[PDB]
Amino acid sequence: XAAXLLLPX
Repeated sequence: XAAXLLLPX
């Protein structure tokens, strides 16, 4: 999602 390139995404 809007968490850089780290889960959850």
